[PDB]
Amino acid sequence: SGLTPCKESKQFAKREKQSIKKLESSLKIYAADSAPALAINATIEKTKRRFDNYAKQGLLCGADGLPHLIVSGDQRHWGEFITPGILFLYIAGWIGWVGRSYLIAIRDEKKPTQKEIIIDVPLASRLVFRGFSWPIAAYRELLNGELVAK
Amino acid sequence: EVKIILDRDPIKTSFEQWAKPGHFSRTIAKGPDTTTWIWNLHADAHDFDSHTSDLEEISR
Amino acid sequence: TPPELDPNTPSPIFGGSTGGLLRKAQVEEFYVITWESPKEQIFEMPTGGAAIMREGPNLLKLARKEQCLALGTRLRSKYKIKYQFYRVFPSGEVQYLHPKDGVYPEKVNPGRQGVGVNFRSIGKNVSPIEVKFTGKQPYDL
Amino acid sequence: RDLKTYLSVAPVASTLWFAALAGLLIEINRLFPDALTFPFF
Amino acid sequence: SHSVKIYDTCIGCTQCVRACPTDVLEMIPWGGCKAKQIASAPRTEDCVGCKRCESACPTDFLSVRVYLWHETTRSMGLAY
Amino acid sequence: PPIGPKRGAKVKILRQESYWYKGTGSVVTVDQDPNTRYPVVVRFNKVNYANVSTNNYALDEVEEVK
Ligand code: CLA
Ligand code: CLA
Ligand code: CLA
Ligand SMILES: CCCCCCCCCCCCCCCCCC(=O)OC[C@H](CO[C@@H]1O[C@H](CO)[C@H](O)[C@H](O)[C@H]1O)OC(=O)CCCCCCCCCCCCCCCCC
Ligand SMILES: CC1=C(/C=C/C(C)=C/C=C/C(C)=C/C=C/C=C(C)/C=C/C=C(C)/C=C/C2=C(C)CCCC2(C)C)C(C)(C)CCC1
Ligand SMILES: CC1=C(/C=C/C(C)=C/C=C/C(C)=C/C=C/C=C(C)/C=C/C=C(C)/C=C/C2=C(C)CCCC2(C)C)C(C)(C)CCC1
Ligand SMILES: CC1=C(/C=C/C(C)=C/C=C/C(C)=C\C=C\C=C(C)\C=C\C=C(C)\C=C\C2=C(C)CCCC2(C)C)C(C)(C)CCC1
Ligand code: SF4
Ligand code: SF4
Repeated sequence: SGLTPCKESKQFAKREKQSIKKLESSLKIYAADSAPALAINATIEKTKRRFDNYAKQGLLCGADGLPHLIVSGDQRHWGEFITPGILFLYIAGWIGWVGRSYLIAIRDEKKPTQKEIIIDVPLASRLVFRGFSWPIAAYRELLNGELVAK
Repeated sequence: EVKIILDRDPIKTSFEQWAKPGHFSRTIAKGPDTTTWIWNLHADAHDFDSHTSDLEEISR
Repeated sequence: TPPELDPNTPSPIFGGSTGGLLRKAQVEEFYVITWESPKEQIFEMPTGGAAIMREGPNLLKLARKEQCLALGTRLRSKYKIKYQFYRVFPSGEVQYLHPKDGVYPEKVNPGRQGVGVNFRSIGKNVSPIEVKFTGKQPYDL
Repeated sequence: RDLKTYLSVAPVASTLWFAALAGLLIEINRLFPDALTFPFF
Repeated sequence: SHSVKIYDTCIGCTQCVRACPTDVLEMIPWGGCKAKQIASAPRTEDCVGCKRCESACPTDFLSVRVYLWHETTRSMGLAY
Repeated sequence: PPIGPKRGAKVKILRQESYWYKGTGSVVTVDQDPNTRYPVVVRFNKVNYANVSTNNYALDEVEEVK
């Protein structure tokens, strides 16, 4: 954390300033009441909103003038890494768990490959929401998690 | 000889064969056992003279 | 049974090809394949393009043998024909190669004796270290 | 047509799936752009 | 020349003998399978090493193996 | 008595060099003939590199499994 918060970084302010002037420059050729003008003014308003949020959410900045992320585990920045991540692992786990629920449903059947190239959508729709409680995979792990043959 | 317009009447129209991947080839219409099946399906898709040996069918 | 012998028999009609024999035939070896044709027919030459079979006995000289079997195999199917091929050498000695035992190799014959067969099949062979320094090789066993 | 349903759910199932995903992702961004962090906690 | 071996795992299908481009293998009487025949490599001097034989064996593991060895004119497939 | 594993029985391969090595498969038949090195033909649900689903094995090359 050898950095300075973005709220109080001159370089971070110079970037917002320089960016807006560039978009405003383009604003000149199109005159006022105009489609491009409204499009550029919308980018400018989207630009201000962006920088505003970064400062607002206490993100440090580097001498470069750009925010940098802390992933150490520090509590002030869970938003930077840890919070989104857990969110990921939830979804990743969801997808994988549902995907594995399908293969087991498919495995003891006729031609199993037939449903791997042509999806059983009724079956899939039945199993998709099981991923919602996928971290109760843990309780499968206490018993039938993985194969004993290997 | 005399040149003229020659045609034949309806020769089938159904979604039945859409539901059956690799129908055009007798080897590959049985379905996949390995992932090689999938690649072969796209590589022999336009090989018409590999599908049948009748010149009339290939031409059509 | 004794193999057939030859040779003074005519050869097929061809125009000339670049795939023909070379110095190897002159100083190392060359091969001859012979067959009996029922009709005067046209066939694809392994070395070249197209040649005409001559009705009756036929004689063809090819380099390498594989060329001999490739043509011969084609002769067996396609048209039904009986063929044989020999290895010439340069001195003049000749050597009967195929079939070599009456019958073709696909068909089991009682005269034949096995060569290079390991009765402990499988990949039950020993590790290379075991034969290390012993001229042997694991498969040879 | 059973069969038509059958053409579907092939790798057309992938594109229908990913097109839906792309749409959802795009709308989210249109709604919440330039997000470098999760700021709700 | 190359080295070619056969194993009692052979079932006498005879496919390799049919596959070989240079007449290396042949079948001989045996009593280890229902076909009562087994492959043999009596002419490994004419082999080229293309492994068409191996490519045609249905045993779980090949019952005919080709160990590429010392190179000769015959094995190098040279017409010159 | 009859020679090998029952017909319905599923077995575990012990070939090592077999594709379906530490896996299982069901026996189809057993050649009743002595002198036959490898009887006990077996078939597998999944195909090997050579696209074949069946192979013969020695008696000591299979373990009955339940
Ligand atoms: C290299 C060659 C190769 C090839 C060609 C394949 C090919 C395939 N693999 Mg294999 N795989 C490979 C190597 C390969 N794999 C290797 C090396 C491994 C590691 C050992 C694996 C491990 C593996 C696993 C574990 C799985 C596969 C699966 C698959 C199949 C997925 C098909 C698919 O995505 O449809 C589409 C998939 C979707 C999820 C689309 C979503 C469909 C939803 C659920 C229903 C439809 C909703 C609808 C469309 C949306 C509505 C919106 C609309 C109204 C707008 C496909 C046949 C999967 C399979 O078998 O399929 C079931 C499977 O689970 N592979
Ligand atoms: C126009 C003719 C046509 C074309 C272009 C294709 C093309 C394809 N086929 Mg299909 N096929 C066809 C006819 C065709 N097929 C017919 C008539 C049949 C039945 C006989 C089949 C049966 C068939 C099977 C069984 C399979 C294919 C598969 C495939 C895919 C190969 C795997 C791959 O791309 O990797 C990666 C796959 C993807 C990237 C999925 C996404 C594909 C869509 C088109 C992109 C989505 C766009 C996205 C929303 C925006 C861009 C996002 C960006 C980040 C990429 C490829 C997309 C394989 C497959 O798709 O595996 C899942 C497969 O298993 N085909
Ligand atoms: C008049 C134009 C024409 C026509 C009608 C054909 C027709 C045919 N060709 Mg020929 N070919 C052509 C031009 C043509 N070719 C040219 C210009 C070349 C030089 C490259 C070739 C080289 C060629 C080879 C080497 C082969 C053929 C073969 C074939 C036959 C089967 C091919 C097939 O199934 O399609 C299948 C189609 C695909 C699998 C699509 C693959 C996608 C390509 C490879 C990449 C496309 C990328 C795209 C351009 C941009 C990227 C987008 C991406 C990110 C989504 C078929 C008779 C095959 C044959 O055996 O003949 C009997 C064969 O092996 N062609
Ligand atoms: C397939 C189709 C069908 C499936 C769909 C079914 C599911 C339907 C669910 C849809 C519901 C939508 C939920 C809406 C959620 C709100 C979205 C939102 O909040 O906007 C995104 C929001 C932020 O949004 C912000 O909100 C602010 C609040 O007022 C303002 O609105 C700002 O405009 C906006 O930007 O939060 C985020 O999650 C973005 C955080 C990004 C996290 C990135 C950090 C990771 C980068 C670093 C980590 C590196 C990792 C690499 C590791 C390897 C390193 C070696
Ligand atoms: C946006 C966002 C998010 C999300 C996330 C997610 C949800 C995801 C995902 C994703 C996914 C789900 C993915 C994927 C992918 C995959 C891939 C990309 C692959 C592949 C492949 C490959 C490439 C392979 C290859 C191979 C093979 C196959 C075999 C062997 C060899 C090799 C390796 C070659 C979050 C919130 C978190 C954060 C922020 C925002
Ligand atoms: C028409 C036609 C044609 C063509 C067409 C074309 C050319 C096309 C295209 C197309 C395309 C080319 C497309 C596309 C698309 C894309 C998309 C739709 C996207 C996306 C995505 C996303 C959603 C993203 C995501 C993300 C983010 C942002 C965050 C994190 C990371 C990631 C990356 C994941 C032709 C001529 C052939 C002919 C026929 C007809
Ligand atoms: C804390 C933290 C950190 C560090 C960390 C670490 C270092 C850790 C770790 C880690 C580890 C060391 C881990 C491990 C593991 C393991 C294992 C062993 C696994 C497994 C698994 C499984 C079995 C799964 C399965 C599944 C599921 C569950 C879901 C989906 C489907 C599937 C199947 C995929 C950092 C500083 C970066 C950041 C802050 C926070
Ligand atoms: S091909 Fe394989 S199995 Fe068939 S005979 Fe020759 S060796 Fe025995
Ligand atoms: S390798 Fe080619 S040449 Fe040598 S034996 Fe097997 S098939 Fe005949």
